[PDB]
Amino acid sequence: SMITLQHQDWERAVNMIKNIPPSAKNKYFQTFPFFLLSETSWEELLSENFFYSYIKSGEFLTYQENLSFYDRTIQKSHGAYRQTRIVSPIIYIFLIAIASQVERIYVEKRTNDMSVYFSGSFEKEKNTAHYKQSYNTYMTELNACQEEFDYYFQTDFSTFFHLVDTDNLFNKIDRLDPKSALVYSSLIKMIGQGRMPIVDGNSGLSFLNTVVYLDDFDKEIIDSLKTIVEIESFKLVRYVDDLHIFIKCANKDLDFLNYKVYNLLCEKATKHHLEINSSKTKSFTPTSEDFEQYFSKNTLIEFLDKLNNMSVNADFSEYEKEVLYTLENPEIVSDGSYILNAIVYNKSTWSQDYDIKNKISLLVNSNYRKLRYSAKALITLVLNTRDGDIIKGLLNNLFTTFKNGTNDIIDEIILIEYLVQRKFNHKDLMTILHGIKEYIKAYQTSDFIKSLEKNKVIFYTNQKEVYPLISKDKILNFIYFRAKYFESLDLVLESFAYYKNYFDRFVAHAMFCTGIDSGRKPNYKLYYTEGKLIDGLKQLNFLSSDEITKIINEAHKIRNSNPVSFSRYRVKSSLNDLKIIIEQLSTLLQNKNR
Amino acid sequence: SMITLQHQDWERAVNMIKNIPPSAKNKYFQTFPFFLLSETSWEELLSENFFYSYIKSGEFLTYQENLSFYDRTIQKHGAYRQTRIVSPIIYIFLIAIASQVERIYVEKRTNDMSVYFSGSFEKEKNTAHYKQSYNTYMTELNACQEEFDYYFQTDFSTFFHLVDTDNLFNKIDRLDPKSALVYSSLIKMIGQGRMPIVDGNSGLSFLNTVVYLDDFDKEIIDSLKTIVEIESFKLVRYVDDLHIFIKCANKDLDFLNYKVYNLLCEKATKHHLEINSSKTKSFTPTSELSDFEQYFSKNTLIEFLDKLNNMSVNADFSEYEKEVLYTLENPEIVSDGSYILNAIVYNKSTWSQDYDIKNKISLLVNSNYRKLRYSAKALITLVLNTRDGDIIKGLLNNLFTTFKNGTNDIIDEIILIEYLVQRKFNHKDLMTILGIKEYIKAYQTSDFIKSLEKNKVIFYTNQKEVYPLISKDKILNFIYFRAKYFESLDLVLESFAYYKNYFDRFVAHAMFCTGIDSGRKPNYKLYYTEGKLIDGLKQLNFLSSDEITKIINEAHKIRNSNPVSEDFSRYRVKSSLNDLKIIIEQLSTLLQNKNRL
DNA sequence: AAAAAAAAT
DNA sequence: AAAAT
Ligand SMILES: [Mg+2]
Repeated sequence: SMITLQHQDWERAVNMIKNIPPSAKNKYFQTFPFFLLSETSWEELLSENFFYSYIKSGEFLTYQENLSFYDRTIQKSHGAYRQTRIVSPIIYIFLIAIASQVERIYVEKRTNDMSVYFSGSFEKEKNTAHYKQSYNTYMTELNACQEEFDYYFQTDFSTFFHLVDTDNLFNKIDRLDPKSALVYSSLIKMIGQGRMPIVDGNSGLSFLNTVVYLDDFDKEIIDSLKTIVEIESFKLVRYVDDLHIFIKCANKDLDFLNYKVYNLLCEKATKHHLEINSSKTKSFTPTSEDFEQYFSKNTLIEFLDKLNNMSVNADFSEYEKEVLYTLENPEIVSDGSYILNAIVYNKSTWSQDYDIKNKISLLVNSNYRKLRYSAKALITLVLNTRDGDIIKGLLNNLFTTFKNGTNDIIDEIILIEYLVQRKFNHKDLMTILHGIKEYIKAYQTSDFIKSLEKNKVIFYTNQKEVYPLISKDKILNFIYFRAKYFESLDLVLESFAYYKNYFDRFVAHAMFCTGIDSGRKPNYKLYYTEGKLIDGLKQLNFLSSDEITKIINEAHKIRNSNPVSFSRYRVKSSLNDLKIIIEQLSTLLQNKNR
Repeated sequence: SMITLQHQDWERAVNMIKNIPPSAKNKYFQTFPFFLLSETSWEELLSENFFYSYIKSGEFLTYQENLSFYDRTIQKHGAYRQTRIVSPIIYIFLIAIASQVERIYVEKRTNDMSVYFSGSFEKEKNTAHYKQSYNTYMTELNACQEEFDYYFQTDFSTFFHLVDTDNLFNKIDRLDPKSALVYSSLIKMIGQGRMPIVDGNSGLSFLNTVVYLDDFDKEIIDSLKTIVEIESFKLVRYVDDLHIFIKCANKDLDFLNYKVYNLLCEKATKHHLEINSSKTKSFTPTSELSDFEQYFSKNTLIEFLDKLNNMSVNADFSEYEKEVLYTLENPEIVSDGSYILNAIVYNKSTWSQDYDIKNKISLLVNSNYRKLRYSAKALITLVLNTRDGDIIKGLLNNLFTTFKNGTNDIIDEIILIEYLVQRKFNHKDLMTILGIKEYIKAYQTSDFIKSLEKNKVIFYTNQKEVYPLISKDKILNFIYFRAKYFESLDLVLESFAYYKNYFDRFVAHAMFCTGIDSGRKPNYKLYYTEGKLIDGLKQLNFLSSDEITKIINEAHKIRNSNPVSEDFSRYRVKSSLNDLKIIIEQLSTLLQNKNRL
């Protein structure tokens, strides 16, 4: 009733993550907690008992573990900062479940003149939350368009996710229930502190931003391209924000087509609040544009030498020009980054050469900061040496900088990349363990389904019987979620209005628990007035009658002046008073004795 | 008081706009309305009665003229800046918001830094134009050149569109949360949910530069002081543009470039700022910072118009800048042809009247006027500098042909609006040409203060007297403003809940106004429920008695299931809001009828 | 050199 | 298994 999500969507979401090969779940930070999941813990996820009582009831949006998010900076391919947000494993499923419901009820506007792919696939019998299957199919079609058509146009959007209007995204889904779209958009915006976050690899946000949000824009490009008579045929292929425009035309019309198509892209992008990446956009280009023999171990030695002699103050431009180009073989068709990844993932024994392992040791001990140019590949290169003195040396060099206080964001990314590749080893964690450190201790060492059932609160009535009405309340769970949603954005007016409703209803629940109100269902409406609140709270024998009248009278003075239904400090002070009462009214209920 | 804005803040906002020179007022779209304002209209804007009865009461947020915003694309490297055109009253309010913030905000940055924005709040130099601050900014850049050794330039990409308006107003500690709600929601209403770009507005320029960037700017100041290789440093800022002047030894330049640049990238990411990489240059020596007919002549302009006419319209901005704009450059002066072209159209107006020059300009506007899109503002001035009727009217006729044929695109709109602004909205051109055009008719043609009072709704009671309680209702006005704010964002649940509250209070006023309800104040509380609300609408005898029952029944059905107060879709909610809106239109029309019943 | 103004954002 | 946005 509150979330229109069906169990089939949550099931689909859980199945896409489970379908990821176990040898792939533990290569990423965000998918590692699912790698530690037992088979019995999986069965609980797809079980409808866990869905209707914890997911659909909104109970999961009432625990601080599911409303807490963390910052994590990852490295861009060419040396930029991609700021991401880390969410709890439960929230990671919910984002995919939302996309599962949207895929069922959204009617696409783009025609079959264009193929679309994202970091996932809802294709039947091939559901997966990973990018390999979709990206491989994406690159296979780019080759098909490479042979069929003559020229291609490539465009891209800058800061795509951060410029997405989350409210506008959910508004273009007609058959989406507005009461449910309010819950979805609030959670997503809460992850991004008001804007569309970057949950790296999350197919939920990938599908929503590529298939739904870009639908209107892609449709106008398709329709306008048909009016151009100079184009014989065309085909569009898109991966998230990357777009390829293959066409068939005469060479004599290439100039006018470049003028027509580029102005068509700019006009429509500005129309839909999209910013075209001028750097990553090229004009109409012709479609044409033993491994130990192409790249030997000597070519790898020159890489470490040019890198070990390069100063640590060199930017990415100096690293990519000298060091990375050393790997490119004239006869081979690959960049310096692609060849480097092929060595660490296939020629793993090369790091055990006497010369290579020694040149590697010089890198880690001289300055580990040189690892920042390719953190994933270079750390794998270090770990491929299989030498404990080097592996423990890189960790201790990181530990010394974190011990002093000079640890910036570069020391962080190297540390997190190191801890993920070593599978969050217990000995490494005992030496390191703030912010992201809390998520590592919380979900990266245990089964979060087993820890979910242990840390569950339980209320006991006067007859020492379990009270299950609070957690199953589809009104209390969502009013509390909205009160926390506005609190994270520091919007104290709307946050007080919602929490005051949660306060009156939770008080009405503690009455049915102690047997004071002995009706069919709890009397929620009775405690909306001031006279019934301070009288019932005093009847609970858990607070002083002088303080109770001091808090609710002040809180009533705020509700009668709240323009949502007096400084931020005054509102936050009365809200903190309402929270302390709840924390004591809660601890009073779990005590079966008296 | 639903906004804590003071009269001094509004007075300041109107003064800095008035302080703009007239010959600069008539140069921009947003400020041209004020160029037509009579002196009595200026007196009214500063008058105490106008502020308390129209601004601080929220009455201005209940007229469609102040809640209607239109898109407009201005020219950048040949990119698109999507702007949002606001009403003249709204243009002042954003500036008045900045005035209250300037009085109560405490800057965290120190005097190691100099911050400028598009305007000024200086004691004796209040101005809403950018020429004053930009000249002071250019002067400080020259002083910093003569004293420091190297400078580091930085810039933010999509700076305005990446700002979080809610977080911005949250760094203003002394701003009350209730006024911050109105200020934030109105700004987000203009930008359709995000921070907009109102062309040249000092109010948004001040907030995003002085307040939003404060946390980032102080972090750089504190971190630069810890670098022992930096002897001294001074920081200069203009909106998002930033210069880091330092004094140091040449031997530490490599370490300082790596230290300063990475610190910039780290803290910018921390505050959700996207650093522009194309405009960020490393530590460059200060010496590299940027009689007329002796260098540039009429022949230089003849060579410019020649290559422009030989270049095909299919050419892009790079081919224009490299092949055409280069002919204006001189190998003795460091200057882009853009700055040279601006000097010719603005200081050599008579050059466009030369015989040879005027013929190639006519050839430029008769072959394909879409070649003007490369330098829309400058090349239009070049055409208007010819003072030729057949040439200037020829450009208007070609634009009218592409608009009558229905084949006009965004490029033709940019040339058309810039042409209409540069020709000062000529009467003959307006009759030939005519959403953005509606703003032209409503504001760019006459005194908008005089038109404001001639189009004010007047409500008559049953005794044929004026009913003045609706306009002065601070509660009704702001509730209506929130309903139209959520409606603009297409958020049906919040828009219905606020409009229903506005609907209940408006009917309560119509009940007192028509004499059905007696006493001192209208009985607002009695019309909050289904039953009494239907009876009051039946009593007025202006709608079908059955349709009132169906509309209110469905309206209260939606209210009882609204989670912000299933089977309720977006369409169903929007239909009930429309029926509620339709009833108000009939109720309002009936109220401005003196001799009725 | 002046529709003492446009050109920066 | 990693190497994509
Ligand atoms: Mg609300």
